[PDB]
Amino acid sequence: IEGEVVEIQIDRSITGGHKQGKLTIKTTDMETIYELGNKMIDGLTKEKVLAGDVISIDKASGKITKL
Amino acid sequence: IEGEVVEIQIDRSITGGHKQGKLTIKTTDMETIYELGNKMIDGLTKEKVLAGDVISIDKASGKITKLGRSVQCPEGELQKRKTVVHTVSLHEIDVINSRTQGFLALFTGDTGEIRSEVR
Amino acid sequence: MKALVEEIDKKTYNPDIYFTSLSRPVKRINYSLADLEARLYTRYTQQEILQSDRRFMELNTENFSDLPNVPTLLSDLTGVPRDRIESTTKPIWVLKPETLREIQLSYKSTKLPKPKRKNTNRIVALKKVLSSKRNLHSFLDSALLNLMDKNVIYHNVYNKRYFKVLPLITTCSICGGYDSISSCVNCGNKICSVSCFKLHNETRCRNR
Amino acid sequence: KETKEVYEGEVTELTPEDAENPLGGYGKTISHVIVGLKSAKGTKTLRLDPTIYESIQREKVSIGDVIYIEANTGAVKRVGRSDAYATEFDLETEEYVPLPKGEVHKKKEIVQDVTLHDLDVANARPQGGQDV
Amino acid sequence: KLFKKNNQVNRVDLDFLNLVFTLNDKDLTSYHAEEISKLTCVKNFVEEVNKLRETNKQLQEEFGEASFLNFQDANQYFKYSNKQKLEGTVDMLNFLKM
Amino acid sequence: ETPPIVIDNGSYEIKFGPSTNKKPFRALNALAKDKFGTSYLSNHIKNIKDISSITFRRPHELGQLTLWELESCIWDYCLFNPSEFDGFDLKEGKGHHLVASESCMTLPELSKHADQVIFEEYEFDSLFKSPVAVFVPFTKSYKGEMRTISGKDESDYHDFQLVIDSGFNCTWIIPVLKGIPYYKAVKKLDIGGRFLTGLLKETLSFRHYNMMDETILVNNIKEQCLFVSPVSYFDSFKTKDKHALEYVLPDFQTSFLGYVRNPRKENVPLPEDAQIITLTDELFTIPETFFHPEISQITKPGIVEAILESLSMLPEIVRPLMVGNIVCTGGNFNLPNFAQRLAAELQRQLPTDWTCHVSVPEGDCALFGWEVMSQFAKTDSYRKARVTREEYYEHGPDWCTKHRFGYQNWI
Ligand SMILES: Nc1ncnc2c1ncn2[C@@H]1O[C@H](COP(=O)(O)OP(=O)(O)O)[C@@H](O)[C@H]1O
Ligand code: BEF
Ligand SMILES: [Mg+2]
Ligand SMILES: [Zn+2]
Ligand SMILES: [Zn+2]
Repeated sequence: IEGEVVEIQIDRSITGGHKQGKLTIKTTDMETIYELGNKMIDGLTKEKVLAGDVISIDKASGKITKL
Repeated sequence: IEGEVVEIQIDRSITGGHKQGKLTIKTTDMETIYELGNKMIDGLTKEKVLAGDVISIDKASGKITKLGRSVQCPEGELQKRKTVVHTVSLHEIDVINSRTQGFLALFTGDTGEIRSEVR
Repeated sequence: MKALVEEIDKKTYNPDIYFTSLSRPVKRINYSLADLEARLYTRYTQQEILQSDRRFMELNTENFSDLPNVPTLLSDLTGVPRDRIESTTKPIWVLKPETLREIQLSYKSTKLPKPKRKNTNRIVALKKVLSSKRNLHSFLDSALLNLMDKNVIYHNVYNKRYFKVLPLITTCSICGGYDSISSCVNCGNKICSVSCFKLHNETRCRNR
Repeated sequence: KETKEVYEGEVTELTPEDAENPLGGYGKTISHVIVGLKSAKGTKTLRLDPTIYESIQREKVSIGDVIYIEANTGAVKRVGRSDAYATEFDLETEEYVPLPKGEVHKKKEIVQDVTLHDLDVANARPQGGQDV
Repeated sequence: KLFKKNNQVNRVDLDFLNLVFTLNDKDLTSYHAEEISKLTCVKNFVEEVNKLRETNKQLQEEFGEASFLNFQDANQYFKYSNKQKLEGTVDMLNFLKM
Repeated sequence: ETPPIVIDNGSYEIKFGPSTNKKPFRALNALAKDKFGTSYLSNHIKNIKDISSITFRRPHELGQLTLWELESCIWDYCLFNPSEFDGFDLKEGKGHHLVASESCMTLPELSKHADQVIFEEYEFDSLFKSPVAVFVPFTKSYKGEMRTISGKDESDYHDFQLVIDSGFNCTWIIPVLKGIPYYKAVKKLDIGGRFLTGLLKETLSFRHYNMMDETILVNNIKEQCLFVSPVSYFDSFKTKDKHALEYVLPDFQTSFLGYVRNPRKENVPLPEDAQIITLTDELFTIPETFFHPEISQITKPGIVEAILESLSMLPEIVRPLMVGNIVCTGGNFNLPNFAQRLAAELQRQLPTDWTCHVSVPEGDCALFGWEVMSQFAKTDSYRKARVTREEYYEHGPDWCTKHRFGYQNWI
């Protein structure tokens, strides 16, 4: 799953501790919104992404790769 | 510079100054005080130095050399002009430039077929 | 070489401070009561500023005769009390009617005047201006000049922000050498060579 | 033949800029760092991303040191302290370097000729990596 | 130290040109490399260069004969501004090319 | 009188002459009396015999002139001595027109005194007085020999012109726009001929016996064998042994004034019993106070700080334009390589996009300024600028110095 990310929001203050944040991924033809779990947040904290970047996520192992 | 050292004072950091250090080196002809700008303070604190012993300070290299205790006598001006001449063979130069630490191979003998482009 | 184990006393040793030390041997004592009471009761400070400007104004003078009159003018310009700065800071007429007639005879060699006089108030003001004999100080403390005008003329033309941009330069106090700089033990003056140190000791080492 | 551009000169000032918006994606980081460079022909200011700032911080450079910035690889090396501060202290371990020529930023190319055997040796014996 | 005489005049990094590829396998995969080669951001710098050079040529044909001239720009609030704008846009186009 | 007279009131020297004349007539502004009490006129000072102990008295104080009678006497001597100055002769000056140069920050009291004196005592028909800075933008009206120095490189009048001067009294930094100086951004420096002369006297007294009682000899030494550092203080210090000069003090029995002996040349092989003083460090140390005041143990900012402050006070729109047109005037700039070093130092602190340009006249700068105001008088704008006597009579004496020739009007 490869696509530029629009923006990432995490509720670090409303609940705190992987409050199931959401991020939007945009392609030239399509764009959707995904729900992210605790392990997603933990993995995304490493290799921090500040949106506006093209990344590819692995469907099987959930590996974060910054293109 | 070199000579008998009679006074060394070193202070910790304050908002007024990061590091203030004064030392007094006395020779047969001279005795004055220099100002230590942090780095030489760290160098002098690296090894224990006691007043009254003959030491030599190389300003360019920033290293400390102790010539003994006052056994010897001073001679004159602290700072003097001199040149140091080194005799080195071509093989030693090749070995030094052939490795990360080549000068050790000068003694261990593990140079191991220095490359021709190096020569 | 380096000693791996060193004896250390807890209350004595402190990494913050490192200190080492070694006809009749007697230290120097200042016997000036004024200096002693000054010490007891008390980017450069105002004292250094005052000393520097006093030295600058003394050097700016062209004649020895005007030297004692300089501090009064300096105090008037700076606004500090005159006698106070004169006492606290240690340093380091023009017209005569007979001289007037002498200069008359001096340039009487060639002159082409056209004398003509009428009794008017403007002529009275002209005579008053021509025969003035008023020092610049007399004009300075005169109430004719507005305080704002004086502030603009004196305290406004001087720059205020850029105190210093170029790097500081320190040289030998005697010969101007820079490669070897060594502060004097007593008076703290920077010295370079043997001859310079010897010349400083007896002449310029006032605090010695 | 390859073309490289280099920013060099004495460090006048450096200033980290921290954005006030957490944005959720990070805890604390500097948005950019502004550094001014001075040389004989003139002075210039620069805006650097956090990577170059981390590199120069690792280089342990304060105000008054002549540095060397490579635009291609982001390489940062400290040439030394400018000779203008030679008289700052009576003695100093650090050597002093004269202020560089050129305004701040220079463009140049290198026509170094290298045989293929050196390429093979470099490929077989890499020099990179900070690993033990 | 004596042997570390300046070499940047006649040296090449040799890693910027991708001649040390032997260590690329430690962190890069084949498909990501192929995608990153396919997804080059080229033809965008060309568009920006064209969009800047349009105004550059407009300003040129307008006043560039005497804009960059030192004598004309010595005492002129408008000609000097035009010259400095031309220098600035030239610098941006060169930086974009680099 | 169609051709006006050109007068330059200077603290050290007075430059006067008709607009038709190409060069001004040099005349000092001071009265010298020997120890015995014999006083000599300014122009006769060079004709005296003894230069050992001289007391100098001049109307010009550090700020302005306060003793007007002495100035009037000097002006009468300089204006009504046709034998003293060849060709020149002033009978009455009723119909003559006068253009005068005064201090840019003269006190209003002394300004009105000057106006009254010149208008009534001399009976001048028309007058236009202004600081020397105002006349400089008019150099574009004529073609002359002008040298230019680039820091980056290794009507008729012009609106944009930054004028910097270093006179005997002090040093001023004046930004001028549209021919009207920007008095708010004007910066001054206390460095002047007096400071340099006194510093040379003190340095020589430290390195030799005491000559602070002697001022003419020290002034001649400074004007003869003083130069600024070509590159930096350290470079001059390292080669100071090569750059060594020896001055032979004059002997009252033989020579009134001494001469400089250079060891390199052999064209002066005659021995002389009189002693010779060698000068190595003082040749460039004294001029270095302009850039590094710390050498002279003073806390003054310096020339570059003053220039930066003046530029900062100016609006940002015209800041780059000012440094593109910089001209140097004054007798202190006659020292060699001063202009190029100044340009390099100022360009070093300037941003890269801004280019430093410095223009410097050849020869003495005082004569250049005199010719400058002469050319301004020749200009048609002077006719509209000059003020008639009848208008001054109609108005109050303070109105002229508060409206036309007063800096407060332009504040
Ligand atoms: N040949 C020379 N070399 C060096 N300095 C000189 C020379 N001639 C004059 N000067 C200096 O220039 C100054 C003259 O300043 P000047 O322009 O007369 O000021 P003002 O016009 O206010 O009287 C003197 O102080 C003198 O020291
Ligand atoms: F007032 Be000065 F000496 F030009
Ligand atoms: Mg003057
Ligand atoms: Zn010395
Ligand atoms: Zn001392």
